[PDB]
Amino acid sequence: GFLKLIEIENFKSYKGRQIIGPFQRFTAIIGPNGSGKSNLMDAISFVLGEKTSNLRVKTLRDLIHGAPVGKPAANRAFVSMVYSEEGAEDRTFARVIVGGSSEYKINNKVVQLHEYSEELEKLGILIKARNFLVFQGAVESIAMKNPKERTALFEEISRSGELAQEYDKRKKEMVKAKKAKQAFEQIKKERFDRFNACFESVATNIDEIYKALSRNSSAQAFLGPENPEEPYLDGINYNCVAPGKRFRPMDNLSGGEKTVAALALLFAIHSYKPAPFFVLDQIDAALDNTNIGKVANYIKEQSTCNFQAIVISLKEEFYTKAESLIGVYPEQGDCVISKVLTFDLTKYPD
Amino acid sequence: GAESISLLELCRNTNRKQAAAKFYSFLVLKKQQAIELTQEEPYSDIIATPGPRFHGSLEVLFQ
Repeated sequence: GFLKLIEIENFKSYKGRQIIGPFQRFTAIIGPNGSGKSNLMDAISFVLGEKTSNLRVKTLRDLIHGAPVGKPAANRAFVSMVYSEEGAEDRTFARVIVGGSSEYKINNKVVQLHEYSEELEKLGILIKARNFLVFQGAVESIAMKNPKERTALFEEISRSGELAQEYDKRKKEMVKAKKAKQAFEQIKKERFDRFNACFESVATNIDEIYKALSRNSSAQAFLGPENPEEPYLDGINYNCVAPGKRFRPMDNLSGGEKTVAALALLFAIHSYKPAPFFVLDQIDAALDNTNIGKVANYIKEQSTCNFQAIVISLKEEFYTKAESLIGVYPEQGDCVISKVLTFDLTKYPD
Repeated sequence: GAESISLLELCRNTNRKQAAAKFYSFLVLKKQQAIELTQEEPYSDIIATPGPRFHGSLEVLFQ
């Protein structure tokens, strides 16, 4: 499972027809301050089916290069992705802007969005959950979550939170024919099971993730509900044995160890419904020299087996661990123009 | 033609960090218009030629 190559024509700052990549197991997108790096992330969201309203433009045609300043470069634009799967031939997923409509194609076969997303979902790519993407600030956001805020996060990702209405509604019918109880225990078990189908997987994985991020067997990490019988009703506790430290809660961890533990939680949650590739947008922003190389090598190790890593990074200590660099640079022009270079880092020692 | 510097030649005997730093300098110098860039195919050599905001020696610029 491998995003091999992205092709772009006239999409936001990527003027003209450009080839992005090929991508390697661990590829870093880098470059000086400019619009191009974040436009490439939007290109990936776009080709995986993201709604216009989630791409910070008001109209689909606003994604065509130059259309913001009333000079679109064409009536068409596109992003395509070549996707490779072991044992299968390559498939190209393309989304073309044709006037005001999208046109979706799998190997130049025109399909509706429903079928396009169905085929991506069979690959583990979930546009509704954005499982393939870690946005800026996601580490700092997860580090700030309290036990009850984690529970709501688990209620959402597990689709148990959509049973919260029928839950206390059947409890209402039960508080007042000793059979509405069994109707309530019925919906109680369904919410519990959907919750634990997700949560027990996440809780199982987090220890090994925390160990690999810490590069230390002495580290360990524990997830568990305050309310084991009905986890969704109360908070989720998160305790770590940080290397060379006592067994402590997360919300009491040292500033640097805390981000590593938030990272372990972040990754453990994505381990639940993982994508075959992971676009990490400045996931190293909250890192410092305590933990930058450890996390970079974790990504490096994970990239060989568990997921293709595509990282957008401003920090050399992080991105010099990638196999490939895609450098983004600006061209002078009417509007911002982005172009890319590719650089093979594996040719150099260290 | 004009003076031209090969990034892959510049990176002989460098480690990953130094090689990445030279690659990044091409992006910065192109942004500053001190050079122009050409790459023929993905992962082929990257060639820097003069840009309009630098008139010195490219060889000296990348020493």
